[PDB]
Amino acid sequence: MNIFEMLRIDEGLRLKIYKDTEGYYTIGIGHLLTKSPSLNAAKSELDKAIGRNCNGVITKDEAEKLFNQDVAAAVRGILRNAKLKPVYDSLDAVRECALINMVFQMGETGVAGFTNSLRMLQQKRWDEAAVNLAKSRWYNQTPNRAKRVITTFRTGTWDAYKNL
Ligand SMILES: [Cl-]
Ligand SMILES: [Cl-]
Ligand SMILES: [Cl-]
Ligand SMILES: [Cl-]
Ligand SMILES: [Rb+]
Ligand SMILES: [Rb+]
Ligand SMILES: [Rb+]
Ligand SMILES: [Rb+]
Ligand SMILES: [Rb+]
Repeated sequence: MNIFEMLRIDEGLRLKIYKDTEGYYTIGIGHLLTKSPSLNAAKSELDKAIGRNCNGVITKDEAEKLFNQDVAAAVRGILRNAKLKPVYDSLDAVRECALINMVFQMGETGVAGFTNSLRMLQQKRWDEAAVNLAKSRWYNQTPNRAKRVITTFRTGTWDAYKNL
């Protein structure tokens, strides 16, 4: 297990534009295209992302290319974010994956807003952090995925992903 396998479990793989769990047009492995309700807007974003006129459909290789970009950019962005960088650097490599997963799903600003949970994580108060993380719109709207991520933070193991 690694961050790519983890996010592939949590996000799936779809080669045609679809709506994510917030109703937003997405493709590939959790690649958000736009929050606009316009499918045409989403299609334009897609073509720009891939560099060819797609009308909504990509290949697996293209999906993986966007996914690698998105993971790389999530890590890079964490390391440029004054709230998230110290927490990331304080965490072991398994727990870092949980933080990357959250940023992938909700964006850096969103994660950086979890001030109390971030503190508990940097203090290595794992059970306290896990309790606090669940008191969130995040957890309520995607509870099973949040449970997996939270277990990863609580334990520093892949137990919530091993056989998925
Ligand atoms: Cl992009
Ligand atoms: Cl604790
Ligand atoms: Cl709490
Ligand atoms: Cl879920
Ligand atoms: Rb998804
Ligand atoms: Rb629509
Ligand atoms: Rb580290
Ligand atoms: Rb994403
Ligand atoms: Rb905050």
